[PDB]
Amino acid sequence: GFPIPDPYVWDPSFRTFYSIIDDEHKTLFNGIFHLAIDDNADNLGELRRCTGKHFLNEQVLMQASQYQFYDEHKKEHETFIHALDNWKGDVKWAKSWLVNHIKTIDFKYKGKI
Amino acid sequence: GFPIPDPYVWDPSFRTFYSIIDDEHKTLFNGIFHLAIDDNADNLGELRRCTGKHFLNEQVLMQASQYQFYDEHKKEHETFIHALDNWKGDVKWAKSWLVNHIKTIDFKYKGKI
Amino acid sequence: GFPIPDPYVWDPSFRTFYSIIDDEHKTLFNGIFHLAIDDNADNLGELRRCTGKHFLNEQVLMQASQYQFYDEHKKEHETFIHALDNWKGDVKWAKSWLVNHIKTIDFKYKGKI
Amino acid sequence: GFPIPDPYVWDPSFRTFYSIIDDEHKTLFNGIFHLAIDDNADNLGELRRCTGKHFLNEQVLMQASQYQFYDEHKKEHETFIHALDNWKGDVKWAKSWLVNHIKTIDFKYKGKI
Amino acid sequence: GFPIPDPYVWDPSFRTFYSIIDDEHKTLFNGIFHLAIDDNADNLGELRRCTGKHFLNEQVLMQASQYQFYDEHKKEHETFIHALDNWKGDVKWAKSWLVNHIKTIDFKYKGKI
Amino acid sequence: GFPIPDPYVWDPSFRTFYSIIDDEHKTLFNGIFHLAIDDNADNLGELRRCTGKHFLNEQVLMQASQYQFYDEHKKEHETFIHALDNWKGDVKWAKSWLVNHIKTIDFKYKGKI
Amino acid sequence: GFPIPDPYVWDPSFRTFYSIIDDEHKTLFNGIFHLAIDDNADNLGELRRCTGKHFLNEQVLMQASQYQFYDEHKKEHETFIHALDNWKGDVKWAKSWLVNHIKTIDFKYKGKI
Amino acid sequence: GFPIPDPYVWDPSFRTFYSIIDDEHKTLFNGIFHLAIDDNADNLGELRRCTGKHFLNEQVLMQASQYQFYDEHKKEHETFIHALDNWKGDVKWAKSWLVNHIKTIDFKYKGKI
Ligand SMILES: [Cl-]
Ligand SMILES: [Cl-]
Ligand SMILES: [Cl-]
Ligand SMILES: [Cl-]
Ligand SMILES: [Cl-]
Ligand SMILES: [Cl-]
Ligand SMILES: [Cl-]
Ligand SMILES: [Cl-]
Repeated sequence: GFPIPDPYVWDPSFRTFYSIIDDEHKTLFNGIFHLAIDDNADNLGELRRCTGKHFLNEQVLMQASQYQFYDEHKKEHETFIHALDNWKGDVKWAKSWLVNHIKTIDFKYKGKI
Repeated sequence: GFPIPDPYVWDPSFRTFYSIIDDEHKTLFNGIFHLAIDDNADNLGELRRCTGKHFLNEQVLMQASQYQFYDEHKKEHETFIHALDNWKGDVKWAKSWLVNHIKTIDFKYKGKI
Repeated sequence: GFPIPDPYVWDPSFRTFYSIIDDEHKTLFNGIFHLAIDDNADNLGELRRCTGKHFLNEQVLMQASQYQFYDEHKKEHETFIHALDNWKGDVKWAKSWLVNHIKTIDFKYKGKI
Repeated sequence: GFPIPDPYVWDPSFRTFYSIIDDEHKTLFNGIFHLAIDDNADNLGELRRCTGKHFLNEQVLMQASQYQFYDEHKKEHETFIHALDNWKGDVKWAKSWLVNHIKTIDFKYKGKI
Repeated sequence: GFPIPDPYVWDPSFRTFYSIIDDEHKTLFNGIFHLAIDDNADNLGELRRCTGKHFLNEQVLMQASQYQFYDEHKKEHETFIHALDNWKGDVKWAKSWLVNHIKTIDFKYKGKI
Repeated sequence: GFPIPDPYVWDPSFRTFYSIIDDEHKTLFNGIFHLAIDDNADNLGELRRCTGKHFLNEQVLMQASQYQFYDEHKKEHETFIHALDNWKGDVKWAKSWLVNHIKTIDFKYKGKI
Repeated sequence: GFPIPDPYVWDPSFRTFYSIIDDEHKTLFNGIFHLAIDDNADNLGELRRCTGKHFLNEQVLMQASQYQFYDEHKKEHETFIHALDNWKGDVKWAKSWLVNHIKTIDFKYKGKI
Repeated sequence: GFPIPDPYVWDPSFRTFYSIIDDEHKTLFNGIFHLAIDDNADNLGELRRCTGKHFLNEQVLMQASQYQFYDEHKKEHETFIHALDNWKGDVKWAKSWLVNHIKTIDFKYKGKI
């Protein structure tokens, strides 16, 4: 139930306070931004790379402090990846998925990892 | 059967002689100290992060030398984490758990990792 | 002479083919994007952090293969940092500086680092 | 101007939001805590090690994003190290130095490294 | 169906644009090159080591971005390692296996890792 | 069937040509050397630490090039660790076990890792 | 005085017994191989990248054990880099320089790093 | 003043309580042990590599906590390296130098790094 940024770009309200994580989030917004303009293989691949890399890195930082809610978080990550690997062109869904994942799921680890 | 420090702060008698481990132990004492003053979600979270991170790191150092009693040690770690993840406000228990874990369990790896 | 993206966001034409670098570049465009909306300390600070980090990381990568034109490149980096640290509110110049630095200066290290 | 903690221990108001930094800061408070009780070589050594390590690590993190006020910060660090290396037993000064260094100098790098 | 280089050495048409991967690929060509001249134990071992190392490293980089087609790729890697470990002297097969693997299988991860 | 050095110390005939491995092997001879003079808990602990660490490190290097005979090698390592963790005082057996392990089992990975 | 490989490719007689180094050397031979066929910017770039990286990595390894003849070695590296950066098309000189650098200069660090 | 071990081998009395350091110290005793038997280039080089690496590594550990007596310690290291690089065969001096360096100079950093 959060606003979908237009243009679809990362903004400080999505800040987790983990500099590296925030920078990775910036890439995810950009990847979706282009996918909305030109929904092709190249743009999907850019997003897919940045997404797989971010999710893995974020998982590693969560594991570094044995984050209590890692298991549920990882399943969320898997659902988005699955959606990108069986891409049906729903850019609006992806836009809202990333917004909600960061503000509701990623925010849960604030001060815990 | 060891005395519970008052104020609850790390002291040299808890020294394992592994500088990094000793520095991480200092954070667990500080975490329980505040939890005892204000037993809220923020302080539990600080203790939780430091505890999850310390246990993981300490486990990595033990596995680096294939510590003989790694398994039983890891089981102790799991018990405290589980207690913190199902916190019922028994600070006195946590205070004694940490003191005893370090002096009886952690001290077992002295010179072995 | 290169067109200035509007909205000011990274796009594939800026690709250096170095995954890490391209992702860091996406963060610089986003930094300038918000600076253009609200020219305040927080927005400049975000850009300043990402810029300082990216330039250093890029320099380290260039140094890793003893990049031939490292010195000239470093001097360019210093100028942007200096501008950011003696900020006068010229967002138009910053937008132009980044676009031209990546496409003429960064592109020069393609296949050399 | 800030209150000197009693007992002299780290607390959440000193939070910089960098987990490694906050954890290292906890070790410095503890180091000074014991110095005040027993002003001896061993207690000074513990603080000296934790202080030398923390300052170096924090400096490296500031350098990682080419922190704008690194030089002034480094000069502050050298002043404290110098006092520790030419110790005259002024624990009251040390207690105040650390409190003020974190809240006025360290707090300056928030969101920039 | 690609041409088998003669002499059997790495050339720019095999470029993946990942510097470290391309440099490891150069060692595989050199390995097969000598096995073709003197199909003995020492040359098989040199190739085996560089192949074992490259496949592992490439696999790590693929996992770094959770490469979508990692499983089928690892199965390919396994097939060649299996061949090298039960070596019967079919140099011509090894020559075409490497050429085809890089150009059809490795090329699939371009821009994805 | 190799000679058992007397004094029990590492010598160049044990060289694998991997500087770090050779250095770790030197610690193993020294550990057994003292265990022969004073077969106590401290000396067994020293050897055990260096042994667990060397075996893990050596296993990591073997895995780095997916060493062909890793499995059988690891089984040998486990046998010596098991003997140290269920120590019955057979110093002569440990002396010959190490000498033979390096010269017949470790030597197998020469040029392959 | 050493024979110049033809085709110009690395061979076991150039082995230093350092896995990483030898693998890097293989890239240098391949780089000069193509330069000899087509003396252009891309081929010189590929060799320049690999040469800069190798020389740096080798220097780091030499420094790791504080190699006694590091200075004389570094000077030789600078001479080759200088040549590549002020390229005049003398592929024959480059072929001979690399062969002789490895067999007379690199071989000097055998067993010392 | 300290007794020179015979056989010249590391023993527990030389313990600094830093695992890595202690293991590296074991390689230095072994290096000198063989030099005393056969004072040749191969034995001097083994010791030299080990000594150079140990000294550098120990210096890196000292610097990590900005060890207070780092300069005086580095000067000692250089003294020994110089002797090894201008070797005149005084094994007796070398045996005494290492023993005294560890027990008087190295011991000074106990609990400080
Ligand atoms: Cl995200
Ligand atoms: Cl603990
Ligand atoms: Cl840039
Ligand atoms: Cl501080
Ligand atoms: Cl390949
Ligand atoms: Cl062994
Ligand atoms: Cl070379
Ligand atoms: Cl020493």
